[PDB]
Amino acid sequence: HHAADYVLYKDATKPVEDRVADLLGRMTLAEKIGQMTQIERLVATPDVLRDNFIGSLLSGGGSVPRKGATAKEWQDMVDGFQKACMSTRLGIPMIYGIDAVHGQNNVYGATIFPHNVGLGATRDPYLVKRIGEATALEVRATGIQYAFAPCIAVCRDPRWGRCYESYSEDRRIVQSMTELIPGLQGDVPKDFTSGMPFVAGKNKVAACAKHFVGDGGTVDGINANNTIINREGLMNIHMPAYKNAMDKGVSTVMISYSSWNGVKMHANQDLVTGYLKDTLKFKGFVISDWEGIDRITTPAGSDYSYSVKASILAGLDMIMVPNKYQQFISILTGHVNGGVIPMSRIDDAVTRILRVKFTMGLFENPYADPAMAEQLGKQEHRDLAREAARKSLVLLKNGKTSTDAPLLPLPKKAPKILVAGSHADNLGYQCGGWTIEWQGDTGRTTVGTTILEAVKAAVDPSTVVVFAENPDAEFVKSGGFSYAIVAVGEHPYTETKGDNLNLTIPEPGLSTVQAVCGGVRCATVLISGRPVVVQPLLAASDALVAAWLPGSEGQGVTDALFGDFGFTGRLPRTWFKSVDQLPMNVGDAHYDPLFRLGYGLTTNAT
Ligand SMILES: *[C@@H]1O[C@H](CO)[C@@H](O)[C@H](O)[C@H]1NC(C)=O
Ligand SMILES: *[C@@H]1O[C@H](CO)[C@@H](O)[C@H](O)[C@H]1NC(C)=O
Ligand SMILES: *[C@@H]1O[C@H](CO)[C@@H](O)[C@H](O)[C@H]1NC(C)=O
Ligand SMILES: OC[C@H]1O[C@@H](O)[C@H](F)[C@@H](O)[C@@H]1O
Repeated sequence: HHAADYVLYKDATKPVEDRVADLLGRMTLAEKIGQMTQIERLVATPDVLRDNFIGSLLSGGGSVPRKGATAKEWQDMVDGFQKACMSTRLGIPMIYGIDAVHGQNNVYGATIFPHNVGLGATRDPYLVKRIGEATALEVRATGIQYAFAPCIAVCRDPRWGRCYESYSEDRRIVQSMTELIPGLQGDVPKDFTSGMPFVAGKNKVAACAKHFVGDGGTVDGINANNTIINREGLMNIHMPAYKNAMDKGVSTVMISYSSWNGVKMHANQDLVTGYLKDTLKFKGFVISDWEGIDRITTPAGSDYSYSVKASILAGLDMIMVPNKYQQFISILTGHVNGGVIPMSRIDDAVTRILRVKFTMGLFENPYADPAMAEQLGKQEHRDLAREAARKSLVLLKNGKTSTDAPLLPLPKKAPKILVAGSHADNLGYQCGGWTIEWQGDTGRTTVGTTILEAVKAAVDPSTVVVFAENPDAEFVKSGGFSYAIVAVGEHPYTETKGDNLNLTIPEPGLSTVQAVCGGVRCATVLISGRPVVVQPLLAASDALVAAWLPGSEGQGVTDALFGDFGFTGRLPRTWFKSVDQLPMNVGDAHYDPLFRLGYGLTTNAT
């Protein structure tokens, strides 16, 4: 279809499948394995991208061009890498991925949304769609086309360090929140065939259902460990949301570090090829996790040859190396040249990768749009995160006896109030992990509103707001306070660092609650990624709110404290009485919760 130097794969009017086949039929082995290789920006250069025909780049947690970088600095970095890839013989654009898992969260000034557990408390899949939408805009603001989200793990033990990344211990809630997918990628058209990848265009991003499969089912919640459960329970608990994801066109699927009955997911052909691809009819690409093929062996990385063989034969398409690309490429080349991995396997991987790239428009818009930069941190997105933060809150107690005046909602006018605790004025703590750094961080790490700031923005001008982080009991009794808001809880964590067998909050936490509440009527705001031992905090407190990890918009918290909106959130997980009970889920026989799944007190707006 027309000029003398026409190449069908470069013709935007042709069907994706015809373009895929046209390009694939031209490619060398090197160009093919290149597509299959994803590297960290930290190791990427223009020569490395060109010479190794690299298919993808990522930023892992905290992998940024510099601290504080602007949206434009990110666009320019990504476009630099693209320009190198576009200069190869075939000019195949790279796809750049990132963990945008509660907003565009590695980026300074990005809207930071509540983490997933809190979103589950909302029971509002439309709200989660809208968060998808806004996250896609903020990702494309930085020139990035691919988000490693949603995590559709079904966390079955809150001792897991990634429990906050699971919407619920109930798979039906997880299923309902796969609406993140069409928010990120766009709605699929009415005809659509379940399992096909989809992205609407340059203002949307490819998504990633992760981590396949049973990541939330591991023994004692140990991260990346073994999930022991028969097929029927794998398929009833851990798998269903993957089928919802196929029905909504999710473009990619990332594999878990975890094992199922002792078989590493990254080496599981039966599940990745037999089930995901051949039964669910998934046609997008399957990506490993970070050195996930290295971790097939024990010790990790002790037979990289076998890691390559086992993963690629299992059905993985794209490998998140992410650093030792030269070794990956050489090993896989040798396996193909030796007949150990057939060309049909390579060609299937490359067909899928290319399918997603063409489908999403990447050959038509390889470069960033500078007019999108101003989407970062936009107020309309902050307003959405604020609504989500408010909706996520679960009111656990609102009075010590059933005859007390309900403490919440608090009045905005009072002569003097106290805001206290390690989490009252600490933006990093209220965002949790995967915020600016991989592990998150402490303090004013990004743009946002702390609980303290939100208080001061909410109250009547005559109300004097005193902050003390850790006041003693005399300070409070002498202070002339009408009431106090005290916020305490978990520190940021991510992945295996967050695995915790005791689930007791760090001190001082309880001691400040006790000191404050012993002097004046108090509302305690508990910031956590999961249920934690709570009976001592409850016994001290007039009211207590589970606020989860509500993100940058701390005014969502005070919107409910001061009665601008009623409390509506409901527990999306079981609250245990003791960690010796665990695992314990809505359903077992020994089901003896402190608060059952679905519990939450309400208030009315004033
Ligand atoms: C689970 O963790 C244990 C104890 O740390 C370790 O020895 C074992 O290899 C892990 N198993 C898997 C399958 O990851
Ligand atoms: C419980 O576990 C955590 C994290 O693994 C540890 O840091 C903490 O000190 C423990 N708490 C107690 C009271 O032993
Ligand atoms: C809130 O409004 C509901 C719905 O009408 C009402 O029945 C409930 O008891 C109210 N509670 C308070 C404290 O106003
Ligand atoms: O374990 C080290 C690395 O692990 C990944 O899961 C993160 F995304 C990285 O940025 C991090 O530094």
